[PDB]
Amino acid sequence: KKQILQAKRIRKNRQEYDALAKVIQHHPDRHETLKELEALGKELEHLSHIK
Amino acid sequence: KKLNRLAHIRLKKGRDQTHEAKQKVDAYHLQLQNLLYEVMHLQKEITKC
Repeated sequence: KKQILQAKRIRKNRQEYDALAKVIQHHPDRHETLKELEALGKELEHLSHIK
Repeated sequence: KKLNRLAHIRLKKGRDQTHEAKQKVDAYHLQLQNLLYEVMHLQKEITKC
């Protein structure tokens, strides 16, 4: 009884984790966004110097 | 004949005295079977969950 109560609590925790992770997976990645932000920042600095 | 009567009375007394204890062992084993079915169902439920 005690182990199955703990098991259902851990199952609820896993379902909360999956519920947040599915919403996060509707958004694009993190590191690729950092790479394209670095590229856009370099291009914006070059365009600002040209302007 | 008196000794035969005494022997049969003692044998019937011993037979009934075994039979009552057999009935009590059967009832207590039935309660143990109930509890083992409960344990097995809870174990199957936690392996499901």
